[PDB]
Amino acid sequence: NGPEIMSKLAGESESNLRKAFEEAEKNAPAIIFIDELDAIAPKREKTHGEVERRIVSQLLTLMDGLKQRAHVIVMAATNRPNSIDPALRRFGRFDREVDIGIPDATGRLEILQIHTKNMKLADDVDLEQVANETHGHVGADLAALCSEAALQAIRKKMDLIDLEDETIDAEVMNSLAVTMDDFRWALSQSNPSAPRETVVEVPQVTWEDIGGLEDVKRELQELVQYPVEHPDKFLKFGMTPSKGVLFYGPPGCGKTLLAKAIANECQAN
Amino acid sequence: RLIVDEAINEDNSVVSLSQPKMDELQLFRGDTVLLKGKKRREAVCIVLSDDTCSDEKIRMNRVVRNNLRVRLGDVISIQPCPDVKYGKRIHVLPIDDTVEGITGNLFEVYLKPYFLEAYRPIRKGDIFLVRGGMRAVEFKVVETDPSPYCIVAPDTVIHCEGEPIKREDEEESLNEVGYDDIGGCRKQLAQIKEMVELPLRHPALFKAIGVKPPRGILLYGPPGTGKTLIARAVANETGAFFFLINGPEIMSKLAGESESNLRKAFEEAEKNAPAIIFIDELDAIAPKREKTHGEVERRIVSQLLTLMDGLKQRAHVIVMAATNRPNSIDPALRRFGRFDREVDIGIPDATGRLEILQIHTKNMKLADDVDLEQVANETHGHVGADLAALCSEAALQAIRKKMDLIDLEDETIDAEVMNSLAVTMDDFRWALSQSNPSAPRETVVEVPQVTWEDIGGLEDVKRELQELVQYPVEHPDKFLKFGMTPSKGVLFYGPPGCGKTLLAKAIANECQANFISIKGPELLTMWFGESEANVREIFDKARQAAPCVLFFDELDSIDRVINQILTEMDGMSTKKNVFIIGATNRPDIIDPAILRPGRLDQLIYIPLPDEKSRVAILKANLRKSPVAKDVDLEFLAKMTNGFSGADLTEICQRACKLAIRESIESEIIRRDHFEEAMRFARRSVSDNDIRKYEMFAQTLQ
Amino acid sequence: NGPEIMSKLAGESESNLRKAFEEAEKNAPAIIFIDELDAIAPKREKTHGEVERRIVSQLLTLMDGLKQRAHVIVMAATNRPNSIDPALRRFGRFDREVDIGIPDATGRLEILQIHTKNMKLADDVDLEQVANETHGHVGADLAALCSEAALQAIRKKMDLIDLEDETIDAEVMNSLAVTMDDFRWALSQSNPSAPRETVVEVPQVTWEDIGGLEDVKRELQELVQYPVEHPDKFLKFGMTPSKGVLFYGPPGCGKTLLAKAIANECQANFISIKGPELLTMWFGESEANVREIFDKARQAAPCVLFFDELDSIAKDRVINQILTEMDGMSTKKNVFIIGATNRPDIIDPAILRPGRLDQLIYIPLPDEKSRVAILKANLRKSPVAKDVDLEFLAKMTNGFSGADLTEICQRACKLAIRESIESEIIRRDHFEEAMRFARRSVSDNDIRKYEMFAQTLQ
Ligand SMILES: Nc1ncnc2c1ncn2[C@@H]1O[C@H](COP(=O)(O)OP(=O)(O)O)[C@@H](O)[C@H]1O
Repeated sequence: NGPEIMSKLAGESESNLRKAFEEAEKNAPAIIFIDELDAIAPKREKTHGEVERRIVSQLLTLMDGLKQRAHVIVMAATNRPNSIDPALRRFGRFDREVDIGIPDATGRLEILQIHTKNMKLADDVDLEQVANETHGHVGADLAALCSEAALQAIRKKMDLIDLEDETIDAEVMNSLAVTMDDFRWALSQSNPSAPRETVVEVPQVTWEDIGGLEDVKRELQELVQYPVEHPDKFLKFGMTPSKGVLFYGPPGCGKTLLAKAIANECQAN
Repeated sequence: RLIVDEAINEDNSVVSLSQPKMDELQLFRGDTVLLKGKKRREAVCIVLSDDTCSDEKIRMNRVVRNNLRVRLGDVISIQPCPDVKYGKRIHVLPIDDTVEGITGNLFEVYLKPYFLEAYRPIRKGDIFLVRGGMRAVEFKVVETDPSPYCIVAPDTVIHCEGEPIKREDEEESLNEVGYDDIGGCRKQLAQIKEMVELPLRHPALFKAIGVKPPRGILLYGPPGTGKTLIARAVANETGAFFFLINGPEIMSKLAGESESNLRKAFEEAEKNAPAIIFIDELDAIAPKREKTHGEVERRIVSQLLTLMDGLKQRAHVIVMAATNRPNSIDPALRRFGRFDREVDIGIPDATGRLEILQIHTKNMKLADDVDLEQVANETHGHVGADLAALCSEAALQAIRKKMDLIDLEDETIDAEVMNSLAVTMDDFRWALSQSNPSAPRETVVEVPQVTWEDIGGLEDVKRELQELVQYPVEHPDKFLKFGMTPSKGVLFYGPPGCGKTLLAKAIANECQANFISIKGPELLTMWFGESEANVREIFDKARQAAPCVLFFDELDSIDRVINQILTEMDGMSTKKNVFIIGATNRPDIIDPAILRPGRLDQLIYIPLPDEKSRVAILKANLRKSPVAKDVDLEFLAKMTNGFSGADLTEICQRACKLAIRESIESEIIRRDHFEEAMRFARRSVSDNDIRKYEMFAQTLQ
Repeated sequence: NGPEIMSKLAGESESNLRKAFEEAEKNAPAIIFIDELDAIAPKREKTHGEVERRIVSQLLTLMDGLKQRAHVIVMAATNRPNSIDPALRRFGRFDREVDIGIPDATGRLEILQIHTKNMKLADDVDLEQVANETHGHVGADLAALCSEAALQAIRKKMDLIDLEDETIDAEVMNSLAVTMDDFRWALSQSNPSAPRETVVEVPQVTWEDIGGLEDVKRELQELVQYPVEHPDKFLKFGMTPSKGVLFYGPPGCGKTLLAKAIANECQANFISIKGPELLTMWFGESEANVREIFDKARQAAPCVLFFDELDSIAKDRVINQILTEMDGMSTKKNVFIIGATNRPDIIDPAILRPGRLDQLIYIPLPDEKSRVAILKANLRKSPVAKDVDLEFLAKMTNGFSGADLTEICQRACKLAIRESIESEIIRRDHFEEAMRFARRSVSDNDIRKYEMFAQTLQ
């Protein structure tokens, strides 16, 4: 992690990087992880110093300690990639990029399912309506939500009964279960700290997924899913597909939902 | 008697002999001859008909260059070889450093495709290799049962030893890249090849001639486009010493000993003369701005700025440089007595990325299903570094398609089943489906491919332009014979989408100048971002793309940019064979200060195309596929009153989309769609502008 | 050198500097050379530390370090005179500030003869074919091109002839030469890295090169000669001459040419500033640059400043700053500043008062006989015979300026070279081609709108 690397004095922070690289280069294969790269590697004059430069310089070049016979591999994690140095992002030093992003509500269903394997939920809850209103929240916030839901459930018991002693009472908490208004009470705290950014999502509206009204259908469905099975047929009869289409007319007609149904039809984001 | 040049044709034991060189030592096409060599080498090679090279300078492989063990590029005689003999019983052994863990008897499965039907003339103890599946093998002959110069015969057999021989430092390694291994820009690599080759030829020349060496070569440009390996490649091509100087390793150490590290590296560089040294990422070294907080980074730009001049100049060593942006470097290094003439290789074009594919096809062991010109199609704006990453991802998906599901491994690692495995077409599509647009999308510098035959119509304006772009650069002496100078500015105006952007490729493809496509919106983003230093830098590295042409369109959007193009056109490049296109659609709203003589002044109105011109443009639009000629093209141009080339392309595009619509709506061609496109509701043509453009023409009168 | 100060750490760099200066003082008389002093002494927000203040410390004392007993003398040399602090510009420390500037064409040619006495140009070499067009290139660049022209010569030998050995044969060096194609290939190399700073040069063209407005010629000749030929007769009357005259009318009439002729009369330096580069400096807020170019014009004595396109800034901060810092009335320096424009109507009225640019004189279209004399001088530009007369070419071109006739005769010359090299393996036809094309793209309706502002002065 970045802050214990940058916490030490100059000189031995480089030796901290040395042990952090080749403590496990002899343990091939191994994984290293230098998370929150905004805190350790920006490109700013805000960092009015040189120890951060001496940290990130030779880090980006002694991640090349794989001499085509080692098996060192690095996962990189940060908040926003624009604040990362681009010469750090230069190929060879760092090649390619992917985003985990924000989970969707459909994915929130199974993160709420697989986080609740231990808490022994009761049959009164349904878990579907729980994942709907929490759009724009990270899965760590949902883990927090069910965590203090369990803490609220064990809070109204186990001390009001005065079952507190030095030994735990496993049978009481095993008989205990979380319930629906516990999730309502968990919703009643400051959960939206994961902010409202842009969202990627797999759509579900399908009332008019096949195109528009009249021949808008027959141009829209070809334009949005005939390339994904037939790419070469367009070049075989001559030229590229279209680049973009215009939507214009009276506002609020469901055209925004129509594009959602278009993306739902082609099974794309 | 004969000099070595670089050859595209990679088949070894092949001499690319010129036809006047045939009768001097009695050479024939199918036959092979002996060569001279340092420390008494013999090279044997069959004749390739290559007359466009010199008689003495003959294009050869880098593998026969490595076979010669010459430094490189030196003069060697040819002995004729009338004592050719095929023979048998040639023991062939590999080398250990090439063996990356390839299991067992690789002898027959690599030798037999290499040896069948080639009849390749092979000396004793020579070096040669194959490539395929990210590694294949080098073979060296231990002994020959005939003469020490020998020829592969079909009855030649080997002992399948299974034990490679210990390597030597005398041989130049084959992972050490060469001139043909880099395929970014051939003429620019020629510029960096004979830029500084005279120390690479002879250090005693500059120890004996008072001409100063070209002191310091800098390759700015796209991020990491083989530039470190370009310096490594020319270091291998001179055969001199090289050691890499990492940019961030200067900032690795603390203050004081990082100076000692860099200075002692520079001193042992001088100790190891003849040599070339290279520093990457000088923007990490010298970003001399207000962003240079502290003082030890000023200490870092010091002693480099000392040892530029602290070169003894009796010491003949050469420094090499690369970065991303030239203006990001500290500006005290631009002048003379500092870093010398600099260049950008830039983003490679379609042919250059095709060549980086063919140098990457060699070590793939690929099947004939793939052609990779389709990969060369949509690779616009994509660095060949990312293309090599894409080829690596293709190989990884190929070894993820099979052999991780065939499961022929517990600890055994069979590379032969990996070579029988091959990358395929949809594997290349899937490799294209990963993060290829990580390369930045800037304007492209490319030698054009669209010819003058692809545009028909306005032959008088075309004759004027064919005069303008060729007769100054054919006859400048006839221009200045009568006391006159060639012009540089031309005017393009009229209705948009007529094909004026389309002819900009052809006007540079005909005279074989370079093309740069300068467009208004990214100049507007540079103007809003106040990065006009980037605008004069793209102008200047267009000027060092000589011979070139400057196509700029939609100039009515500008207000600083017009003032700075008037500044930079004052220092025009008359003898660099450049020309400037001024193009717009609304010429009236621009200021009339630009139309003065000495500036962009040669006024030609560009009209909307005529009916035969529309037939030619429609024909060139339908040349991308076999289109049936059952529909007459003049009737397609009959109803077109003001339908420009953009209108023609969208009409034929609508015909193509409706044709493929009815092609794939069937349950699991030309005439009906052309009649539908001619007889649809829309006729969207701006027709009012013809009267005011003729009003402008009558204003010129 | 400045990087040798920045070579080692602080303190011991100072000691090496001092010890170098007592051994310079022990080697009296002596010269001490320092360059990149802007890198030594900047006064901006690049003060990211204090060691730079430590290194200008004791240097500023050692300019006072001699007590008229040490014979030594400084030599400071950094390109930007504005990027230094005024602490280094203090009197008694650095008094004699002098420029160098880009060489003139008469200087570029002798640069080419003093850098050819070693590598020995061949018989086809004249060096004026290179010296004419090399504006924007410095003598370091010219030495670079002569060096790598010698390199392109040296690729022709020792490998194509294969007389190579360890010791270089100097006899084949003596037989070696350099060609026209070698020199234009050298010119085709990446020369233009020398910047686009404005040029200072003595002009060699005068009123045998232009014809037109001979009374204005004689009046400006009097105004630039008799103030500097007889300043004592102005002392006899006690008042100074005014050194500002306004030019207005149709553009492209040769306002640059008359400025070169009037600078050739005084054999003065020709400096020609114009609109777009000072707008580029103004958009970056760099009025110190235009103050600097006017100041180095003031030590370009004698000089004549040419300046045009007032109307781009007449409608603005730029005229305000240059009107404030044009008031350094150094009329005794043999300097001269002029104002050219196309439209004198939209100029600010803070110019017509005295003490500045004063004399408003109209610059009309050239006369037909004047353009006959212009083309008569321009037979070097474009030779004309008398099978068709020059005045016969001026029968219907009364509303054409000098740039207009220049571009149409250049079009006729382009047609001449075209139809000369049309034949697959000289004057009258192309002049009739010029006469038979009916182009009239010149604003001829501005005559009365110029005349109303002329008769406003009346
Ligand atoms: N035009 C090209 N020719 C050959 N190789 C190239 C080219 N462009 C990019 N590459 C490849 O891209 C990689 C990155 O280039 P470079 O910056 O030299 O590498 P590094 O930073 O690892 O030293 C290199 O391994 C090189 O092989």
